[PDB]
Amino acid sequence: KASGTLREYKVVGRCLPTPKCRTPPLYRMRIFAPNHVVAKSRFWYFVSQLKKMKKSSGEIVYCGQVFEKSPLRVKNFGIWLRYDSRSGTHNMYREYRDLTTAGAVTQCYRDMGARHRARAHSIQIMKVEEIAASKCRRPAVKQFHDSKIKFPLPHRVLRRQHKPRFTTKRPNTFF
Amino acid sequence: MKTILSNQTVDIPENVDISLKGRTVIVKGPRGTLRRDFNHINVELSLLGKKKKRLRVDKWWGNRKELATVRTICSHVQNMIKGVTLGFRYKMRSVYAHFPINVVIQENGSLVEIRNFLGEKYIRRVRMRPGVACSVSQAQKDELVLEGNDIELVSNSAALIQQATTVKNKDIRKFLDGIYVSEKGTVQQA
Amino acid sequence: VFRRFVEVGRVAYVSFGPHAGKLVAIVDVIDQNRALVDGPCTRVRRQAMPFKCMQLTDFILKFPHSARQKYVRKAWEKADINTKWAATRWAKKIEARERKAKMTDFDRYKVMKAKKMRNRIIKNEVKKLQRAALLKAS
Amino acid sequence: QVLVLDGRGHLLGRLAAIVAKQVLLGRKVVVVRCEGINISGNFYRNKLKYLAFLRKRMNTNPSRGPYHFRAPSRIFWRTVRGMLPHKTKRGQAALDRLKVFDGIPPPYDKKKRMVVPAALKVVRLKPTRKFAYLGRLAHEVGWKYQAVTATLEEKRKEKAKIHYRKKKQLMRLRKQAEKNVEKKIDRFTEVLKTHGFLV
RNA sequence: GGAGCCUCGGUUGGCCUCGGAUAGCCGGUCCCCCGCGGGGUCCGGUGCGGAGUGCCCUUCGUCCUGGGAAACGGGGCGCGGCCGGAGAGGCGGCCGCCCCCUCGCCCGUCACGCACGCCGUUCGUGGGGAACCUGGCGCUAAACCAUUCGUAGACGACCUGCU
RNA sequence: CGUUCAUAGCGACGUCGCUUUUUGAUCCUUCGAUGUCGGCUCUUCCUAUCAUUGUGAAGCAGAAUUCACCAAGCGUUGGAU
RNA sequence: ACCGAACGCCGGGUUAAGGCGCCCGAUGCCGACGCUCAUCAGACCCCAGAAAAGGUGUUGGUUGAUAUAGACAGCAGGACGGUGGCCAUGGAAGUCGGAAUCCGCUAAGGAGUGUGUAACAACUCACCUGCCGAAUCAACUAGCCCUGAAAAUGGAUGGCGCU
RNA sequence: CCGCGGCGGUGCGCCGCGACCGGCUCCGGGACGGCUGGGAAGGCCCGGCGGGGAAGGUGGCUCGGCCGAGUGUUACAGCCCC
Ligand SMILES: [Mg+2]
Ligand SMILES: [Mg+2]
Ligand SMILES: [Mg+2]
Ligand SMILES: [Mg+2]
Repeated sequence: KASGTLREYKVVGRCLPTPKCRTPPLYRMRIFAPNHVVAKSRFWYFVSQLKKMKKSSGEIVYCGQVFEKSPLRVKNFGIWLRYDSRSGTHNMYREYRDLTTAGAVTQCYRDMGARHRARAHSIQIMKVEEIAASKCRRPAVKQFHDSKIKFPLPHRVLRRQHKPRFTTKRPNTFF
Repeated sequence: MKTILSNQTVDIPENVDISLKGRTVIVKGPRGTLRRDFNHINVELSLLGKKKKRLRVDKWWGNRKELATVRTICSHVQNMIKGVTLGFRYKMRSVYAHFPINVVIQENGSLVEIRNFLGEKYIRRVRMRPGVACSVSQAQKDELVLEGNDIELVSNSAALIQQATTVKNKDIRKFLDGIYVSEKGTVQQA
Repeated sequence: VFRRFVEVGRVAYVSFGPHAGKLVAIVDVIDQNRALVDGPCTRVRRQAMPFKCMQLTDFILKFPHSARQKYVRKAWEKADINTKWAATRWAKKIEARERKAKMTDFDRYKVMKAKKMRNRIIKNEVKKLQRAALLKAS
Repeated sequence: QVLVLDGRGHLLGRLAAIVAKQVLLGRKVVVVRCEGINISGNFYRNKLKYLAFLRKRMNTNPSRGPYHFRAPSRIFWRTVRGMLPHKTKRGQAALDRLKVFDGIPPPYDKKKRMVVPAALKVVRLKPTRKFAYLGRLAHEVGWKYQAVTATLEEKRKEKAKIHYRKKKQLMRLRKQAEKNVEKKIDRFTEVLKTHGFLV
């Protein structure tokens, strides 16, 4: 895999039926992926690690997007992981604070890139769970649990640095 | 990570007056003024209260090393206040096994000659950091007193005369000679 | 020595982005560098918007930290923010900067003529004031 | 037609970049008060980095060698010339448009002198980072004329104070004169605020 | 003042505070200190900067006459005095006297090859350099060679002497 | 081991390195020829520091001394075979 | 000799691989999220350079703990008796070593962490209080940074430079 | 010779235009299908039914002029949220 911004996909699939299994059991997976074509690949990869079930043995029954039913809320996601190291694999549990499960998943991947130089193919998302204000462990997130939350905007470095490339005025960063 | 706000108070007492021009605390009171510029520390020195009763030092969005100044500024401001109110008096005894360490201030508390250390012909003339003044003690025998308002300037000037008296090429476990700083104090307690 | 603060219910002018030139009252801060924002009256949807873009005003209307659009709308219309904004120097000097930009090449000429004259009537008056200040000094 | 940039508070190689490209487009550029220019990263760091550059020299005949200028003007001009094609004619032609100065002398002391914000320390460094002043760096590396440049520049700033003061006085007269006059200029000034000035 | 090769770029100006950035800018001081200014406090204003380079200045057809608003401003490479400027000054400013004009803003009122749809127009410009015709006031050589010297010298170079 | 005490100074059993002032491997370059060893003279460079500067260490009391740092500024000699 | 792509002579368009401070065509995006400061920073297949082992530098994880039954650090108080306990005498009454390794008083102290003794003594190191007053500590792990890291003409992320 | 009538090919040199076709490269408009017969939202509100942050509340303390601001506790709804 790679990225861009992920979505959620509900893939479901079954080992396709034989004489010896006339109505095989469907399976479902929260895939997070930049598009349905890869979602489905990703689905298989996971299924096969779990069940004896390869793409050629099976079919994907229903792959489709899953939209955030609470977009305009802001939520704290816990999110459990299983990345790889330059050494051996680890598990983690990180927390993000976002408007959409996708958003938080993407916002995870990026972080893992930064904090651990973990590429996507290295990473497995095992669950993403919206959470209460409480239950949140990470004080990164918990500093945004406040009702009278206030902060200034301090050394507010200018952009538009080349609009006026040259000029009279030295700028001003206090706002 | 970044921390949305840390901050701290300093109770300035009624004896003192403090101002602040921007980020440059100025402290005056009994013994005189003591300024200190904190351009280099990136904080919001809110002086607040009627009767101007406390200084308060914000720090928004600090990462670990940024936050750690917050206190240190505050601490430097107490010590400013302290010197204005009380003063600093760094006592330093002379310690020698044989050659007594003959000290003699000169200009006022500025110069400090230090003859017959280890029997050395060389006399260690030691100026002070200006604002400080050494003197010799009465009552206690082998003993200086470095009075001054600015802690930094005092302590530095102490060290100077601590360091002047070192031994070269010998075993300092054995050769325990010199002036060393016995006690850090004030000019008047209250 | 700060004055404008990212609060719940602080009004923000949006410097740039899609909704530039529009006001918007922060509902709620999601993140270190991203706020969940609203502009009920101003024609801006409940949406996340980063701080990067939203330079922020002296106004702060008062509703609860996670409002439901109706209620921040009510807050807005009560305080008459949209009037108050428009009588601010800021929003006036936006309009000013809009109106110079709109200027037709005919208007441009008109203006040019006007200022040509309007500067002359000052420059003489300045001359006089200088001449009179020299007489006082003598 | 001429760019005069106050070198002060820029980042050495940042401003150089802009200047280079300008100079190659045929803009006659003058930088000025270079010794104000400040290089990112802490001092000791950069002094060491200049001291490498002084270590460089042709063994057999140093006299031929990389010509380590010590003057902070030259030092800037060297780093522009590193961002030009200076062996060619067009690169040398460009470099003859750049004019640099140790402090700021008579033709440009009385000129509105620009700033490039993209080169500006207060914009490009984080405020928790160290940086050399070039002035210092030159100084310790062999530049003579620091004090002389400084002490001429005090005399420049004193003279400028006076100019500014007198400007302020004329501005105050204008403001007063408009208030004296307003009623006889009303039906101009009005039109300048219907077409977007004055407000 | 007249022609006449050549070299080219250009095709309104901006005549200046210092600087700060977890801050600034301007006022006015009722009040206090210093040398009309400087410093201070206090208060009043601005501050996504309008006392803004997102800016400011300047106008871009010519003339006529015959009203208004604005009005003593402009000129004659007009002419004499007093200044400031040394970082590579190279530029201003302010004061006397002579003559001439009615310029900016609105309008009336006509006319100016209107060259008949069509390109390098429009300026800095009396530009930089070279050769040629006019007036006024000034000027009146050193260098090299040869000769000499020996503080010098392979040769040149150098150091000296000669109504 | 070091009276004692693993680490002042050492360091087995093991292990990881750097270096090209050793020698090997190798055979790319040169056999229409790159003068084949030393010494002499002269310059310069390196540091992996013997000495000298300034320093930390000791089983440094002084004296002598090892161990380590900054350090290549300046030295590093005359002779018998 | 890699990666892209394989050639008649050209106009327009588009691409690959690689790029886009400037050298140098293109980021002069108000590009997004982190991490990171190096007195030897780093900076892109083949490739032209480093390891084991360390680091309260910082940033993440993992697992345990602690704890208003009153902590954690910081200072203050005690650290005993059965007991020269057994083996070892060369002396080990806790203390060159080794098998042991329990009870009493307990608030609580190990048949004892060290320091020191020929051997003791003496000193030192739990459990609890007072001031104190809410959170605090350990072991792992992995990202960037650092230590580990020495060569000879002056020198090479291609250069300038870049935080 | 004047007709530059009709046709055919041409222009001395420099240029400009126009409409048509080929190819590109962009721009501005509108109309539709599908989906969890899209998700959220908006707007009118009514009836209930609980749960939580934390409130026109109260309370200890602090800071300003009974009122305003800042912390703290139990927590109904006379701020909202679910
Ligand atoms: Mg032993
Ligand atoms: Mg040869
Ligand atoms: Mg070394
Ligand atoms: Mg010794």
